[PDB]
Amino acid sequence: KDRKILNEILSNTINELNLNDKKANIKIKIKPLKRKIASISLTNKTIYINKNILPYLSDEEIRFILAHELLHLKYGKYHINEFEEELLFLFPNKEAILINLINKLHQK
Amino acid sequence: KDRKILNEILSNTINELNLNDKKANIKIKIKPLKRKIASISLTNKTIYINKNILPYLSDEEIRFILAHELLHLKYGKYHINEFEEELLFLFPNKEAILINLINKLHQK
Amino acid sequence: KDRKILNEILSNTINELNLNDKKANIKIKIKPLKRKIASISLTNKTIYINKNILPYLSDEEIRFILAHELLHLKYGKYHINEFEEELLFLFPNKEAILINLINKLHQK
Amino acid sequence: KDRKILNEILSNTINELNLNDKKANIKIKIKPLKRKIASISLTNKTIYINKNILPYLSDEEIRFILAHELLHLKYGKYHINEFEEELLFLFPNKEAILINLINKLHQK
Ligand code: NA
Ligand code: NA
Ligand code: NA
Ligand code: NA
Ligand SMILES: [Zn+2]
Ligand SMILES: [Zn+2]
Ligand SMILES: [Zn+2]
Ligand SMILES: [Zn+2]
Repeated sequence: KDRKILNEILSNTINELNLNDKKANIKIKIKPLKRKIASISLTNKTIYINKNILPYLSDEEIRFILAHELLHLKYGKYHINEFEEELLFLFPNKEAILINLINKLHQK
Repeated sequence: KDRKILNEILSNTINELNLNDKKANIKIKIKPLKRKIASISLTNKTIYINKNILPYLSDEEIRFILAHELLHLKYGKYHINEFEEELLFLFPNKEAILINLINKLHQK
Repeated sequence: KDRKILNEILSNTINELNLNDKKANIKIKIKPLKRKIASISLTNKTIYINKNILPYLSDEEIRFILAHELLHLKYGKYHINEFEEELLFLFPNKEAILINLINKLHQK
Repeated sequence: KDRKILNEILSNTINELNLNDKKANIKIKIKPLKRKIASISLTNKTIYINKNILPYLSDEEIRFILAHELLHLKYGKYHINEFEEELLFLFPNKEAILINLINKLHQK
């Protein structure tokens, strides 16, 4: 079957969120995943949808899954591993936001 | 202090996601919250930001928090409680999406 | 088929965690669930496992699912709804723990 | 101050869950953490509690945090990275359990 409908979801969701030139050039690819629905690969600059889940997802479900992944991509940052001497990309979460807040209160 | 900057985040994030007329008319209000950063009240048609957290959040943090809440609002649905004889609004999550999939496989 | 093996998991997991007399008297019941694997009903004092998921779960999976639910039951508390004039049971989470911390810093 | 009360929580929580000889020999250490409350290090065989959070946590909070981490440790497994030619430890979650279920339905 065709994945023409999938590249259209990706593109109009990329535009909606207003992704910067670097994060905006991301392709979509159907591949079997061991333990997730979707997965972002920053080295490949692609998002993978689980080959086995996609045939059962509704249009609304796919649109939500993708917009949710890409939102976390949009507000993610790069950090230095130091020990591994490697660049590491970290996605945001409420625990990270709240721990940092309290941490900053304790520097005072 | 002024919350003029907060209503501007809300409005341009509402437009970005393309919220329908009903979900789009949502106001923002600073109020103390017992156990959350933000909280949507569908009867009041307002989103509350924790009075105590907001002074420490960055512009990027607020933009992400709000866009995350509103995304879950956008793809949420109403369901009948039956027992309580009341309307109930349910937000999406990966467990709900995957349980329904398997459930649908078992009707066959 | 028999659910004799299921009541044995429940009982030895209840004992392991050391649940108090009130929370300890909880029965287990196989029932179809709309959007979850397991679900605790405090009025019925029972835990429901999704009829459609259970045939595919391993022994280790069931043991983990149950121990995870019962742990959140063990450290949960009752709170007054005030508006609804009803008792409400709230399960713990990292957001609830961290929001309360910061809230307590702002009373000073 | 003393961390004698912390090693007592760890030990009786290790015994309660019935951790196997390998996972059971785990020490506890107070250290500042960038974005988490607690963190398990399998190479160091230690659990770290955030230096800045711990002074504000209640006895019940600490007991729950630790029992929650150690439960996910207990039902975690090792997997081969293949590409990195390294051993990787993976903690359980409902998405991993449900994705695997559907994946197994598609091998048929
Ligand atoms: Na655009
Ligand atoms: Na618009
Ligand atoms: Na006992
Ligand atoms: Na023991
Ligand atoms: Zn999220
Ligand atoms: Zn979410
Ligand atoms: Zn949990
Ligand atoms: Zn968990």
